[PDB]
Amino acid sequence: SMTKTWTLKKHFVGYPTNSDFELKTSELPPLKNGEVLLEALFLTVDPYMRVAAKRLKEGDTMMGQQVAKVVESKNVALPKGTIVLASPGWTTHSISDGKDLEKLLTEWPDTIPLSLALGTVGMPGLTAYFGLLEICGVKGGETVMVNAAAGAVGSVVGQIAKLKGCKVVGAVGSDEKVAYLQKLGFDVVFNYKTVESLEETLKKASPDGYDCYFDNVGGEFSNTVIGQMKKFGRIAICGAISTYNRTGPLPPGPPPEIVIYQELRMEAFVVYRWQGDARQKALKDLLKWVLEGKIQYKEYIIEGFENMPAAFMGMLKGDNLGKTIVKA
Amino acid sequence: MTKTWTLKKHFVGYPTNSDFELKTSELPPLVLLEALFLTVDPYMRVAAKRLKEGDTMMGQQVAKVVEVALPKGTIVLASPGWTTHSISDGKDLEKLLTEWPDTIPLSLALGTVGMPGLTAYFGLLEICGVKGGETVMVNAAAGAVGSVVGQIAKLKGCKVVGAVGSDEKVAYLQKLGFDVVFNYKTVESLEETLKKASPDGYDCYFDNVGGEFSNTVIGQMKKFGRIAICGAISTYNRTGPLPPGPPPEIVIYQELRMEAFVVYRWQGDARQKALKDLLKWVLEGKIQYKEYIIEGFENMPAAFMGMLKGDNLGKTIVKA
Ligand SMILES: [Cl-]
Ligand SMILES: [Cl-]
Ligand SMILES: [Cl-]
Repeated sequence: SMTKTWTLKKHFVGYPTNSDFELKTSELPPLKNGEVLLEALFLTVDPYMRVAAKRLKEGDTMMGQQVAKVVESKNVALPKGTIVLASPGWTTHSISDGKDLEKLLTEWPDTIPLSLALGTVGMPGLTAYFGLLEICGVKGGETVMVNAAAGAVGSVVGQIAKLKGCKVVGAVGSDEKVAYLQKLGFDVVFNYKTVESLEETLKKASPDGYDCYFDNVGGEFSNTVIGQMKKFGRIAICGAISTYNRTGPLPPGPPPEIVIYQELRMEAFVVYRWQGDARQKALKDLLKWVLEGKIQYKEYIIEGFENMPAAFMGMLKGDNLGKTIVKA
Repeated sequence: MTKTWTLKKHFVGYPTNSDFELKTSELPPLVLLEALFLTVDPYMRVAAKRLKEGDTMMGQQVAKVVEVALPKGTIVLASPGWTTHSISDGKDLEKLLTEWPDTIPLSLALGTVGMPGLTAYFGLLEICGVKGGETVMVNAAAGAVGSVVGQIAKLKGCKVVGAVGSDEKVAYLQKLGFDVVFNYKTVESLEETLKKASPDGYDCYFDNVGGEFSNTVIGQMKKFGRIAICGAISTYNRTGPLPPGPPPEIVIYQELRMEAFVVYRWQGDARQKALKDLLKWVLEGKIQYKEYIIEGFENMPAAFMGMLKGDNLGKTIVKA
């Protein structure tokens, strides 16, 4: 057997470039009893990988999740053809003993793409689900500010908020994303790169301020939003993508006087905090909302394992509309 | 007649004497309140920016009536600003605790058994949510709030690491029983000092200072660590832009919870019970108090500036 794997040739300086990755071919050992050989069907690239890569040794495999098919099996629980979620990194083939896999929902229908298990009905959707419903604690009727609102996480945040009865103000990085989310029904959507002044745009979008802030971006953008949070406003700190590729010092922080006077609550979280029955129920809620049309999905499918570095870099620069997925 | 301190000129950096102006005024006929003790507090540096030039500096005081619910001689807490005399209709006053003993200074109603002590109580017990066994980082630890925070933490069963601005404050807090105390102005490296003070990190952070100091503390917070954002004094008297924010990757990876608060959020039975607790702990010796008494209403600006620069040990109080 053989496998193709993407490794970190060099730690990223600023945004990644092609020279930071190295494609290597490896010979897999044969199966031992209780193991299976997994062939990747869909592999995800996600913003967190820019940060997690700093913990790698140079030469290590890039981390990441994938939907995979069993092609050979010495384990009866996983017959040839079983579909699983695995995280062996950017690799076409891998060997697993079975304890590091997750079977898809038993109720998974064939009317929606399998790749949604890496998106709206997978890790990004769960991040939106718990970030908004638990960390932000929306009950209905709130005004919610979400940035990267067309990304894998933000798009789910806005649509869950809408089905809960919230007003949604979304910030995105391109006109095409603005038009898409406006057609979905978000109350206000704008391109942060082209606004004449961010402060006036946010003020007009909600004169009374914002109850909740789902933050994927960080940086100066968040300083402006903090200046328009209502008293006791809740901020879910999910990501800081505007800073991940920074080469210089971080931008100034928010004005402390505003944070204190408004008594803001700001909590950071990672989706893996929730496991067991909480995680499983969130997945079923996301599945039902998708099947009812309450949550639309959009994917940017890229063909070819060899193009995975390009998919990752394009995703970081915001060039793709929809969850970026690499189809092997 | 009455004496009043006004904001002659908005502060640039730390205040100076020329930024204040003492004015004499004639009070109208009617209760008349004469100030015995007036407090100066860090929050005034920030609140002063909202003032118009010529306005009275804001502040609280203990006062006694000099001229029916308020007979001549009643002691009250009032906030007419930096003024020796003021007129009140009675609805903006608070009678002291009915059980207030005469064995402790009246001026403690502006301190450990007053607004600063309540800030420590709710910031640590509710916002930080200490239950016992936590390692708590507190800065400005010898100030009115911080000193109460550390002593409440100790009586709750916490380890306390305190940062102060002078060697005299280090010795005082060590005598109070803080596990670790250091002078941030003279430490070779804040990161190394905090790391040895608690190799395992910090469960809670009572933050009165902000700025780069807090960025370093955030890098040593444990997972699910709780931060109570009480003040940002290092940024109050600042020239130039605010310092960079904390590293987002650390905040997210450690899933930190950071909530800001102001003491006035709690009223009614919560506030009364907190006052009752603070007084009881003082009478039991679990919370020691210390005051820096400055004689003369004319010296109130000097008391405020010295307090901001960390020159005063104990709650800064101006006795008229
Ligand atoms: Cl976006
Ligand atoms: Cl994506
Ligand atoms: Cl101090």
